[PDB]
Amino acid sequence: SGYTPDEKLRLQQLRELRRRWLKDQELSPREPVLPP
Amino acid sequence: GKRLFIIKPSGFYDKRFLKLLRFYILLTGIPVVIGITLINVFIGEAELAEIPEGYVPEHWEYFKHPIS
Repeated sequence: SGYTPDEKLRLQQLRELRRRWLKDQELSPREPVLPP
Repeated sequence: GKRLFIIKPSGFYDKRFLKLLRFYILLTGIPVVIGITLINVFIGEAELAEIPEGYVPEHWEYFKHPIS
């Protein structure tokens, strides 16, 4: 069988969104925690 | 790059209640412990003398510990 192309395109939009979110989930100001 | 943001739900209310609990127990935990220690190290408990002849004690002077 295989993918219907709708699933391919929808899956690619979730690839772009998931990779941008997971790249955002790094904290890096190179000053991550700080005492008040 | 090796470190990531970890997620933990809202430790501030935890720490605030814990700090207030320990402080407002220990505000009169330590002064009362100092009080009871200074009593039973600087006033005496009692001795076990018998009742003297022709004398009556009251309803205190029957008890060991002086705060009691």
